[PDB]
Amino acid sequence: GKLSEQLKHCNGILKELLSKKHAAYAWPFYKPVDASALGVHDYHDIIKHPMDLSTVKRKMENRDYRDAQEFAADVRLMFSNCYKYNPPDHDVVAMARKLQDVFEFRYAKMP
Ligand SMILES: C=CC[C@@H](C(=O)OC(C)(C)C)[C@@H]1N=C(c2ccc(Cl)cc2)c2cc(OC)ccc2-n2c(C)nnc21
Ligand SMILES: C[C@H](O)COC[C@H](C)O
Ligand SMILES: [Cl-]
Repeated sequence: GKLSEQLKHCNGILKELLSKKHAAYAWPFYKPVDASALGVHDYHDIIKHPMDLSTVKRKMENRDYRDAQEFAADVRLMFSNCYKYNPPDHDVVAMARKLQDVFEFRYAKMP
């Protein structure tokens, strides 16, 4: 079935977040955190609800989101996990802030 008009706008935002023009700051958010691979053995004790853009994309393809609010809560959860785990001066936090600016300004243009 066809996404609602608001969910079409959300899918457009998601495609933009995954696109080459934002890759320089978006790439850490592309796939789930692999805590063992990165050596962050406390990650799952601190972050109880992991989220990333590939998971948001699978949920949109599977029609899991029933409205725009549910989609936005997942994208914001992904940024909040980054702000919770890392110190505020970390390089990856600066990248999160820049991608979140892209997201919030386009989300605000919702039909
Ligand atoms: C989860 C690990 C904490 C954080 C970190 O210190 O990672 C390292 C690898 C130990 C430096 C890590 N930094 C990064 C990170 C650190 C510096 C720069 Cl310039 C870019 C991303 C990170 C890297 C990844 O590579 C596949 C995946 C997820 C990353 N991420 C996210 C999302 N949130 N925090 C991070
Ligand atoms: C940088 C804050 O964590 C998120 O700011 C969003 C604003 C639209 O730039
Ligand atoms: Cl929210």
